[PDB]
Amino acid sequence: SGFRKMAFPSGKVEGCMVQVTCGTTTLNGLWLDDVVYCPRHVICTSEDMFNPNYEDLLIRKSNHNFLVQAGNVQLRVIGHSMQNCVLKLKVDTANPKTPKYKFVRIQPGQTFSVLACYNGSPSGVYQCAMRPNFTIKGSFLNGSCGSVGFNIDYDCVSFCYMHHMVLPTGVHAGTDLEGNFYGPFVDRQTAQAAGTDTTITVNVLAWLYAAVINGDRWFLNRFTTTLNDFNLVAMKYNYEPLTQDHVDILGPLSAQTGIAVLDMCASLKELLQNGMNGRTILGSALLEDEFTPFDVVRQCS
Amino acid sequence: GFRKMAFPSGKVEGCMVQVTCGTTTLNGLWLDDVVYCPRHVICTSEDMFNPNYEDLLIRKSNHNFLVQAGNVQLRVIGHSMQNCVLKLKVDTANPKTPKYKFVRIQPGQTFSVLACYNGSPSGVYQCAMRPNFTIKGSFLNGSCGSVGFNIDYDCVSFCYMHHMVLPTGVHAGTDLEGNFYGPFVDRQTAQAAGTDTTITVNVLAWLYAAVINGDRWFLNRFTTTLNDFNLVAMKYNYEPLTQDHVDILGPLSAQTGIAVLDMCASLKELLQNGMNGRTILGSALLEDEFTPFDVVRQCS
Ligand SMILES: Cn1cnc(Cn2c(=O)nc(Nc3cc4cn(C)nc4cc3Cl)n(Cc3cc(F)c(F)cc3F)c2=O)n1
Ligand SMILES: Cn1cnc(Cn2c(=O)nc(Nc3cc4cn(C)nc4cc3Cl)n(Cc3cc(F)c(F)cc3F)c2=O)n1
Ligand SMILES: [Cl-]
Ligand SMILES: [Cl-]
Ligand SMILES: [Mg+2]
Ligand SMILES: [Mg+2]
Repeated sequence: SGFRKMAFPSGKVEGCMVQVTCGTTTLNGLWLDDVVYCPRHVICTSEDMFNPNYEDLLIRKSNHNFLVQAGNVQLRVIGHSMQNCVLKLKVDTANPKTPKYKFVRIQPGQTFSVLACYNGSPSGVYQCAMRPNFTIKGSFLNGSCGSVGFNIDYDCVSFCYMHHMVLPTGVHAGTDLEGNFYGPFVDRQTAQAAGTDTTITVNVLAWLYAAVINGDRWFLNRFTTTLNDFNLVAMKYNYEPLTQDHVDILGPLSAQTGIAVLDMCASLKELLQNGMNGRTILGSALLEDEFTPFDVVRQCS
Repeated sequence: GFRKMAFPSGKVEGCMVQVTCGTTTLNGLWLDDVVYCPRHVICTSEDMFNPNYEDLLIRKSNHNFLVQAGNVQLRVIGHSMQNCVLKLKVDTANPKTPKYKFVRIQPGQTFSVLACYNGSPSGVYQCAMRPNFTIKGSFLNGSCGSVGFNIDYDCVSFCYMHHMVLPTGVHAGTDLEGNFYGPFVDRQTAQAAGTDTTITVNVLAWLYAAVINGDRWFLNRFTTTLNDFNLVAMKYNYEPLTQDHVDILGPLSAQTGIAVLDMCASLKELLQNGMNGRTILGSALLEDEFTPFDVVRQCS
C-alpha cells in the first residue's frame, strides 16, 4: 500500500565516501579496495577552473599533493592516474567496507539513487532518473562534486553516476565511473546549457500502472490504441516513443492489473490532450516519469 | 531543484534484525544489547483479530523469541513489554550502534523511513506525520517493525515504528516507547483515521521556498492575525498553525524579510481566490510535505 519515490539503502556506499583535497580545492571521492575515484576537477585552482589543461595539470602533481581523509583519518596516496574525467588515486590501505560492486553506464530513462555528500560526509539520499537530455534533476549544493549515483542488485552495488557540476537551469551534469560525461558537457567552469528535454513515456505508463494498483483509476477508459498511433501523439507532446521492448517490459504490470499496455496508452493519450481537469494521480498534478517499470514492480512486490 | 531527500540510511541499516515467534515474523531494531519490535509478533494467526497481550506474553519465555541479524542468531536473555513495543535483551551489544535517542514527533514533521522485509532493508524514503496521525507511506506485507528516523549530525533520532495498514491504505505506528500515534490499537481490525487536513506550516515553508527562488507573484501587502488565519484555515480543511510552527518559520521569515503573518495573508488570499491558472515552483498544487527545516536543509 502507498507509493513513494524510494531510493536504495545507502549504507553500502556511505562506507566508501571520503574527502579529496588538492591545494585549496576539495570534493568527495569514492574509496573502493585501494583506489579512490573522484572528479579530476579537484586538481584545478581558481585560475585553472575556467579552461583547464588537465593533462599538464596532472603531470605537475605528485602523490604528496593529494590529501585523502576517511573520517578523521588520512590515507596515503601512493599513485595517481587519470581516466577521462575521473581521477584515480591509489592508497596504501584497502577499504575494509568495500561492497561487491561494478561500474555501469546507464541509459536515458533509467533511475538510480544519489548519495549527496559534502566534504566526504553523506548528507542525503534520493532517487533520480537520467533525463533524455542527459542531465539529472538532482538536489545538490556547493561541495557536492564527487557524489555518486548507484543501484543495488541483491548484494552488488552498480555505480553509474559521479556528480560534477550544476547547469544554469538548475539541473546537473556528471559522468559514469569511467569518466565519460553523460551528454555534451565538459568539466570546465563555464555556463553550459542542455538540449531540450523530453518525457520518459515508458516510465509514465509504469507510474499509471502504479496508480491503478493503489486504487487510483479515474483516468482509465474503455479504449485501446495502436503503438504507432500512440507514438504519433506522444512525439507531438515531446514524449519519448514507446518501443516494443517497452511494451514487453511493462508486461508484469499489465498482467498484474489486467490492463493491456495499449489500453493504458489510450488513457495517457487522453491525459495529454485533455489534461487532468483539476484531478490528481497519486497525489500529483503532473505526470511522473522518474519511475521505471522495474521500480514499480520492485515497490509493488 | 527540489527533491524529497531522505537521510542516509546506513546508521539504521546496521541495526535492523528479524524477530520471529513461532511462524509470526517481523522486523526489529537492535541498539546496544536490546532489540525493539512490535508486540504483535507474539500473536498467532487466530490471535491477531483480538489479542490478549498480557495472556500471550505470560506464556512466552526468552527461548520462544528468534532474533536474527542476517543469518546470525542473537540469543534472547530477557524480555519486557512497554506499551505496544516488545523489548528483548540479547547477549550481544550491537557494535554498529550509533549515537541515538528516542523522540515522539509532532503532527506535520517529516522523517526518513527505512523499509525492511525479513530484517533486510529494501528502500528509504521521506514522509510526514499527517495531522490525523497516519503516514502516507509505502509498505508491503512483512514491513511491520520498520522504523522512521531523523539524523542530526551524528545522532539518530528514532521517531516511528511501523505497525499496520489502515483500510484507506495509509499507515499507523508507534514511537519507540510503544505509544501509538493517533487513536489506533494494535489489532487486526479495520480502523478508520480522522479526516486528514493540509499541513499549513509546510505549505508556508514551500511558499517561502518559492520566494527564495524568485517566485513571488502571490505576495500581497496585507497581514493578518494568527487567530483570524487559523479560523479561516479550518474552513478550507487546513491545519491550524501552532506557536511551534510560527517559531520554525522564523529563519525563512528572516531570510526573505517577509513576516510570518504577512505570508499567512498571502496564503489566505490563495485559498479564497485560487491560483487563477498560475503555478508556484512550477506546480499547480501546494506541497505540504516539505518542512521549514527541509527547505533550510536543501536550500543552503
Ligand atoms: C551549487 N552546486 C550544485 N552542484 C554543485 C557541484 N559543484 C561543486 O560542488 N563544486 C564545484 N566547483 C568547485 C569549487 C571549489 C572551491 N573549492 C575550494 N573547492 C572546490 C571544488 C569544486 Cl569541484 N562546481 C563547479 C564545477 C565543478 C566541476 F567538477 C566542473 F568540471 C566544472 C564546474 F564548473 C560544482 O558544480 N554546486
Ligand atoms: C500490506 N501492508 C502494508 N503494511 C503492512 C504492515 N503489516 C505487516 O507487515 N504485517 C501485518 N501482520 C502480520 C502478519 C503476519 C504473518 N506472519 C507469518 N507473520 C506476520 C506478522 C505480522 Cl506483523 N500487518 C497487520 C497488522 C500488524 C500489526 F502490527 C497490528 F497491530 C495489526 C495488524 F492488523 C501489517 O499491517 N502490510
Ligand atoms: Cl562553454
Ligand atoms: Cl497575532
Ligand atoms: Mg483504455
Ligand atoms: Mg501578505
